[PDB]
Amino acid sequence: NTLSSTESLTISNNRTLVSPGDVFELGFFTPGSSSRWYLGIWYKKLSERTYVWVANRDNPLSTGTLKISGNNLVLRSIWSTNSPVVAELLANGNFVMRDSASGFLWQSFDYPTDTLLPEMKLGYDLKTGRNRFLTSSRNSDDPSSGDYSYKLEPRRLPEFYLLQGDVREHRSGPWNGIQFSGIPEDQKSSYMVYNFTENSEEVAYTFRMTNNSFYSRLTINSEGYLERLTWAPSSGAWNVFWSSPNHQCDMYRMCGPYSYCDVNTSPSCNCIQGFNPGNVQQWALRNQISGCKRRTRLSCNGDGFTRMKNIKLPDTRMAIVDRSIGLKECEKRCLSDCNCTAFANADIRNRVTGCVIWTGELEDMRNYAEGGQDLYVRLAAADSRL
Amino acid sequence: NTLSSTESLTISNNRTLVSPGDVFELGFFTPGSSSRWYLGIWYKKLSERTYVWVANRDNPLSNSTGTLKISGNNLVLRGDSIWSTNLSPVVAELLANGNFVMRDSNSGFLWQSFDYPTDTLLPEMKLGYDLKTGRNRFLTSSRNSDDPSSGDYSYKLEPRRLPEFYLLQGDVREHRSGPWNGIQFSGIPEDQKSSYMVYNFTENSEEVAYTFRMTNNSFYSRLTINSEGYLERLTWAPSSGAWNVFWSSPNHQCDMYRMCGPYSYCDVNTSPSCNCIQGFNPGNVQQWALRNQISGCKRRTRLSCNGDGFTRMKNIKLPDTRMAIVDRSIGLKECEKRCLSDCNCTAFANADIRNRVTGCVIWTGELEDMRNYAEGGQDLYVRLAAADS
Amino acid sequence: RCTRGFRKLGKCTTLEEEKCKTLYPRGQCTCSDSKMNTHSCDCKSC
Amino acid sequence: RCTRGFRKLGKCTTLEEEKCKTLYPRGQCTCSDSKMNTHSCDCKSC
Ligand SMILES: *[C@@H]1O[C@H](CO)[C@@H](O)[C@H](O)[C@H]1NC(C)=O
Ligand SMILES: *[C@@H]1O[C@H](CO)[C@@H](O)[C@H](O)[C@H]1NC(C)=O
Ligand SMILES: *[C@@H]1O[C@H](CO)[C@@H](O)[C@H](O)[C@H]1NC(C)=O
Ligand SMILES: *[C@@H]1O[C@H](CO)[C@@H](O)[C@H](O)[C@H]1NC(C)=O
Ligand SMILES: *[C@@H]1O[C@H](CO)[C@@H](O)[C@H](O)[C@H]1NC(C)=O
Repeated sequence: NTLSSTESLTISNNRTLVSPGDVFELGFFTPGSSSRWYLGIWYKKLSERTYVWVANRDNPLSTGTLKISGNNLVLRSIWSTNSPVVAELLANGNFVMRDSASGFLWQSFDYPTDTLLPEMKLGYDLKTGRNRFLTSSRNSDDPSSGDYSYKLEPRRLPEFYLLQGDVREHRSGPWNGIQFSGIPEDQKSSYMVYNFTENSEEVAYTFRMTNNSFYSRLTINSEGYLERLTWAPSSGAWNVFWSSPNHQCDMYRMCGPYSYCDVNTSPSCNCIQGFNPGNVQQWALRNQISGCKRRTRLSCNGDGFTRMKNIKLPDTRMAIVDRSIGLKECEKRCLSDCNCTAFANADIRNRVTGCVIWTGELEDMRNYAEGGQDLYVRLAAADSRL
Repeated sequence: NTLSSTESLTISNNRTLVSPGDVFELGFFTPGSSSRWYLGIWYKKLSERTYVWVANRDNPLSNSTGTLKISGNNLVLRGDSIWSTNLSPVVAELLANGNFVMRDSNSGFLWQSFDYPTDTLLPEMKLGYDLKTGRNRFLTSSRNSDDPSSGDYSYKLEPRRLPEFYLLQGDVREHRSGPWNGIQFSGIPEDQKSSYMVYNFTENSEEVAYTFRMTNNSFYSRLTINSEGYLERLTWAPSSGAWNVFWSSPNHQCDMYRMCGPYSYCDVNTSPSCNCIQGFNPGNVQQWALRNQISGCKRRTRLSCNGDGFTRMKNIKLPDTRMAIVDRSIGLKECEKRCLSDCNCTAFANADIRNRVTGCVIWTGELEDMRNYAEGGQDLYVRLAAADS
Repeated sequence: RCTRGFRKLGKCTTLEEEKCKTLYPRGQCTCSDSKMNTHSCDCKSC
Repeated sequence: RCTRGFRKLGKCTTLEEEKCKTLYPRGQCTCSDSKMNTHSCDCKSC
C-alpha cells in the first residue's frame, strides 16, 4: 500500500510512493529557485536528486495534487491519463495503472523524458502507433523540454537519430545482431546485457542489469549528447561510461555521398575505391559536401563489387532487408537489380546471414580501426578488381 | 592620400582609407540590430563584411557620431574619448598588408594595429611575444558574428624555454598546441604542401612568434578564433565566393587539455580513449574500470636511476613543456646520456624533426596532455626500469 | 521529410544560409550551427 | 598560478563541483563546462 494509490490522494503534502526494493520513489519536487513543482520519479537511495521520469515537464504546477478521477490519473487538470483501478510503482521504476498479469492500462515507461532505465523500451509499438523516444531537458535545474531528442526511425531497417529540433545531427546505424555502431555499449560488461527486439508488434532497444549493486541509465544531456551513466558502489557519483557522438566523423553526413569519414586521415573524407571527388575545386579547399562520383559508368550485368572493411553501414532510408538468404544470393539479387548500389549482411552471427540492399546514394559513412562491417559496393567490371 | 591620414579627420561622414592593392579598407561600420559604431579594417573586395581589426571593440560609439583624427603623438577617436593610441610630423598610414601604422613623415613605426590583434591573424602578422616591448600578441574571440566585442576565448603563446600555445576559455586551458618541431605545431595543423602560403615560427632576440605569408596573392587566408573557441584557418579562393574552413582546432576530445591523466595518452581509435604508456599501469583501477581515467597511470617497477632504460613512443604529441629543457647543440645519443645521468629526467625527445638538424628536449615530472596520431607526431623516449625496457 | 542536406566545418554564415536555399526549389531551408564546430544545411519544407 | 586539475567526459554536476575542491582545498577550485561534452576541474589560487 506504500507503493500504490487508490481512493487516496497525493498532495504536495506529503506522501511519496516507494518501489518494492528501495530503488525508486515517486513524489513532488521543486528544482533550483524555480518555485515550480513537478510530479516525478527519482532514485530514492541517492543524496543528489537524479530524476528518471516526470509527469508534467512542460506543464509546471503552491498547490497541486493528483489522484484517480473515474478511470484515469489526473493531476491538478494540469495532466491526465486519457471499475477499481490502482496506480502502482513497481520495482523497476515503472509507474503503472492496473486493476487489483501485466495488463496495465498506462505506463510511465511508454512516456519517457530524457532517460532510459533498465527494462524500458527505446523504440516504437506498431499495434498502438506510439514511438518512445528520449527528449533532453533544458538544463540540470530545469526538467522542461530541451532541443534534443534521440528517436528510432520507423523503416524497413530501423536506426536511431539524434535530432536538434528536426535537424539530424547523428545516426546510430542499423542493428547488426549485437549492437548499433553509435550506441557503443561495452559488450563484455559484467552487470549489463543489451537487446534489440524487432518483430511484428514492436521494435525497441532495451538493456538489463546482471547485477543490481550497480545502477545504469541512458540520458541525452542538455547539450545533446547521449551518454550511459553507471553508478558503482565504489563511488558516490554517476560516471559517464560512454558518450555519443564523440567525433566529427560521427556527425550526420560529415562527409559527402560515396565517401567515408576516417579519423586517421587528413583530410577526413575519402572516396570509396573506384570513386573520384565530385567537385575537384571544392575538395581542394576541403569542402567535401560533393562526395564522390563513380569514375567508370555502370553496365548493370557484368558489374562487380569492391568490399569495404570496418565500416559503419550507410544511411538505411533506401535499404531493403531479406533475412532468409545468404551473401551469395544477396550479391546475385543486388546484381540483377540495376539500381542496387551496395549490399551487406543482415546479422553476422547467424548461419543465415541475411541480405541488406541499398539503392541510391551511400550516405553518412565512417570507418573504424577495429570492428564495423563489410559493405559490398557496386562498380563497373574494370574497377571491380580494386 | 587614399591611404594616409594626417592633419585631417576621418568620420562616418564620410571618408575611408584604402590600401595600396585594394585588399583592405579602414573606416567606420556598425553591424546588425545594434546602433553601436566601431572603427576597423575589412577586406574591400568582399561583399560579406569580414573584419580583421577593431580599435574600440569594447568601447562602442554611443550615438551615431564619432571621429578619428591625429592629436599630437597619438591616434585618437572621439564621440563628442573612447579610444586612443598612447605615446616631427606623424601620419597614420594603412599598409598593403592591412597594418594601420603610425609613422614619422620623414621600419620604425610608432604604433601598428598588427601588435594589437582582435580575433584574426593576417598574413605577415605575428602571433606571440615581442621581446623589445614585452608584449604578448594573441587572439581574443568576438562575442558572436554580429557583435565584435570581446568574447570568452583566447589563443595565446606561453613563451617558455620550449614554448607552446594555449587555447583558453577565460583562464581555463581548454587546448594546447604542443611545441614547435621545426616545421609545425601539432595543434596548428597546416598543409605543409600549400601552393599559396608558407609558415614560420621565429625564436630569436626580438620575438617568439608564429607567422604565415601568402605565396600567391589571388588567395586570401587568415587564422581566426571563432565565437565558440575554435581556431580555424579560413581560406578564400578566386573560384568560390566564400570563406572555407580549411582546418579547425581543437576538433576532438583527444585534443582537449588533459583528456587523459598523467603518463597516459589519448587515442581516437580506442574505447576508452586513454592508454597507459608501456611499462605503466592504471593508477586507480576501480576508476579506470568505470572509465574515469583522471588518475592516469603509475609505473610498474621502481626506477634505479642507474641502468634505467627507455620505451619508445611514436606518433605522439609531445607532453606539456612546463618542465622541459632544450639544448639544440646536442644530438639524440648524447641526450639519452644526459637524461640517464639525471634521475629527475622522466623523458627526452628530439628538438627538431627535419633531417640532419637536431636537438634535445628533456622533461622532469609527470608527462601530461599526450595523444597519438596514425601519421606524423614524433618519438618520445620515456624512462623505464631496466626490467621493463 | 526532406532529406537533402550537408554538413561542414565551421560556423553558419549568411552566405551559407543562401547556399542552404539551393537544396530544393521550394520549401524552407536553413543553416543550423552544431557541435564539434560543424554546421548543416537542412530543409524543413520542400 | 595553480597547476593540477583534470578533464572528464560529460557535464558538470554538483558532486563534480565538490570533488573539485578536494584537489587543493586552500585554493579556489571550480568545475568548468567545456566543448565536446567535457568538463574540467581547475583551481585558481595557489
Ligand atoms: C537479451 O539479450 C541477450 C544478449 O546477451 C540475448 O542472448 C537474449 O536472447 C535477449 N533476450 C531478450 C528477451 O531480449
Ligand atoms: C555483483 O557485484 C559485486 C561487486 O561488483 C560482486 O562482488 C558480485 O560477485 C556480483 N554478483 C555476481 C552474481 O557476480
Ligand atoms: C621560413 O620557413 C622556410 C621553410 O622552413 C625557411 O626556408 C625560412 O628560412 C623561414 N624563414 C625564417 C626567417 O626563418
Ligand atoms: C595563382 O593561383 C591561381 C589559381 O590557381 C592561378 O590561376 C594563377 O595562375 C596563380 N598565379 C601565379 C602567379 O602563380
Ligand atoms: C632531482 O630533484 C631534486 C629535488 O630537489 C634536486 O635536488 C636534484 O638536484 C635533482 N637532480 C639533479 C641531477 O639535479
